[PDB]
Amino acid sequence: YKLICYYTSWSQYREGDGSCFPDAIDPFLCTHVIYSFANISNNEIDTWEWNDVTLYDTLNTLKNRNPKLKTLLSVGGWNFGSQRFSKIASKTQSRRTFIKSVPPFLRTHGFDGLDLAWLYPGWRDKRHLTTLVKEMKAEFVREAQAGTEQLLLSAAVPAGKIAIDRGYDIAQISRHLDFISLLTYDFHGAWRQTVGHHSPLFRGQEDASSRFSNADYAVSYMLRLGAPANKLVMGIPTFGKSYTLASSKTDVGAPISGPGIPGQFTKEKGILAYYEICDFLHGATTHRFRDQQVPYATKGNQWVAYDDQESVKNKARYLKNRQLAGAMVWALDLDDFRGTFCGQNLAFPLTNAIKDVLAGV
Ligand SMILES: *[C@@H]1O[C@H](CO)[C@@H](O)[C@H](O)[C@H]1NC(C)=O
Repeated sequence: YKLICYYTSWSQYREGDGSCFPDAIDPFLCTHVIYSFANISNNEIDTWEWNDVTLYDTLNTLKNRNPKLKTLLSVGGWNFGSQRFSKIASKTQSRRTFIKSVPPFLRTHGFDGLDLAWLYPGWRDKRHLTTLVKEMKAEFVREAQAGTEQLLLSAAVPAGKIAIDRGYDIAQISRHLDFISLLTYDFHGAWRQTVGHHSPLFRGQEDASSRFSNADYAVSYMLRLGAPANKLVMGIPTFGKSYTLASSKTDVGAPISGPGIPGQFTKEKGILAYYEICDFLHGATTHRFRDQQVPYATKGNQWVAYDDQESVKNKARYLKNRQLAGAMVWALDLDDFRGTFCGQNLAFPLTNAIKDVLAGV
């Protein structure tokens, strides 16, 4: 099994216990650690944070302890406009400039591969993503001639049917990618005007236009489009999503006024880290969606959809039953990486829960 774990470069800026540098990572936890995100400047891959060169080195020194650990660098992400990637991918010259820049930058910085995180291609971009993936792979195949183990190529793909169909030729790109991380944790958000879970495994039995808004629908869909099970990796979040309730109602369909209040450490409305959620659960009311197989909690006017040890184990069992390639975690810095917040004295409780299932059976 693969256990693909993202680390985000902006987590370093969080206050006090929220600050996470790559030497916080247990080297034997994940099989692959992906640093998010690189820029594209001068149509070449490049650093984003001022100190990225140092943080790359800190990450890549984990391989002193575990020489089998694979690292990748993710290019793109949501602070990179889709329209920027489009411009690069859609022209022969800029695409070649970009492609050629990748392997030397990866080798300089000690990475084993590239993750493409174009978030997200429009309908005019589908064919250009295909070309990008094929040509990038062929550049990696050429570069392996020089004697170092071929660089890996992955991509992060959204899990909504509409986004998939719009932007991705799954049958084609799956040929050239080493794995696809399916982002099975964005099925609900505050644009909905009601509470709801963003990472359910299955449909809620109560309401149903969108039988597509769940992990199982998306996994099935990808396999049906021709993504091989042995290249497909299912996304599992360590964060939760928060909402401000508009009324005293908390159950299916409860109305909301907006996203939840920022977390003390992550400081972004509508999201909480797992460590923040463990604190949140003191004084909260806990509920599980029985059919969706995920939990939610509420206190005051706040309502949080999240994943816990049980729900992530349940997802790991699912993907193993489907003979997928493994799990992807978004993100290490959003798990209880200190291990001091969730009553367990155990660093990375969610990631470790997953790992233990995958290793078993
Ligand atoms: C990313 O690259 C673009 C294009 O050169 C540049 O305008 C921008 O400043 C870069 N962002 C960062 C954070 O380096």
